[PDB]
Amino acid sequence: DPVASAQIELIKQRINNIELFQNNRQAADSALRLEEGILSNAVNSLHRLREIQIQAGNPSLSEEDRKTLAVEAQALLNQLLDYANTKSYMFSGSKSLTQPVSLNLSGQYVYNGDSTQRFQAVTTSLLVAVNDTGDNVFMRIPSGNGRFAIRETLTPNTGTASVSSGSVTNEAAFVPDNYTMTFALNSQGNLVVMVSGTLSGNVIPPSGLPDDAPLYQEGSAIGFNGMEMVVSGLPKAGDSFSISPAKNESIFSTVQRMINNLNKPYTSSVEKAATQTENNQLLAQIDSALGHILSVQSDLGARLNQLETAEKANNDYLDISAATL
Repeated sequence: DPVASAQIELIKQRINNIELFQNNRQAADSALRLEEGILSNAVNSLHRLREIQIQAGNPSLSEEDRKTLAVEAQALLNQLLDYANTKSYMFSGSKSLTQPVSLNLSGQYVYNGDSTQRFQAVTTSLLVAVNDTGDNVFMRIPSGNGRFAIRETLTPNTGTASVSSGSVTNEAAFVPDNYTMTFALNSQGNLVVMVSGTLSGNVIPPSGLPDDAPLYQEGSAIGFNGMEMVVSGLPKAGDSFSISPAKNESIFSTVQRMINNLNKPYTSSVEKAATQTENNQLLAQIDSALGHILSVQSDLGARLNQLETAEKANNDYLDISAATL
């Protein structure tokens, strides 16, 4: 059977393609599996940091005991740096010999790599990303709740007010701006809430005028332009907060903020409320980090699943080739 011969040869040639891509398959497999192990170490570090942030938000924790948690925080920051600078550097893209994350003289951590992914050919027609890049994994994560950030203004607050991380509850109505939220005394002497924005002008109330503004209610939801957030405690006329859109920000920066927030004073009721708005932000930012690394793990696991699915196709072709021959 010149057909039988033809088959024999096609099996010869497909079998050789399988052998010729082994080094690569093994190569792609080790690299990915090794990355997973590092990413999972980062998740372990992040979880430990989350537990610190939850602990740090408890009002009945000493100032001294709170400060000492800052030391562990640093240990975990270092862990993350280590993982990010794992070695040829894993998370630096095409700049193999360049240390991806380093600390500049301003005090901010910066990324020295580039954003190029390497793709390994594991079959004639299949290409699989073999690495991730430091900018994507550790550096570009959204601040605040993921959509907007809340920080205390330059004029420091004198009350015990603090804000939750909030959320965008109505996307249709969402409007990005740099909002300022201020509390003021009414004409009748009561505490009222006001909100305005650079681009949007006066939001709550449109009037701008205190007498038109809604009374402050502790633990109540204040909402405007698609957003919604809860102020707690007793603010003082004059106190204010900035609500801004979310910056990209590295896991590292988040932990630095943690270290700084842990070192703030924490015995007086006013002092504690100062830390709280920020406590709520950092919890979000850790969860954003946690979620974010998970998505990189998920995509890494997808890339594995491309490669295992190819190996199955192989093992099935041998089983069928056997059957013929």
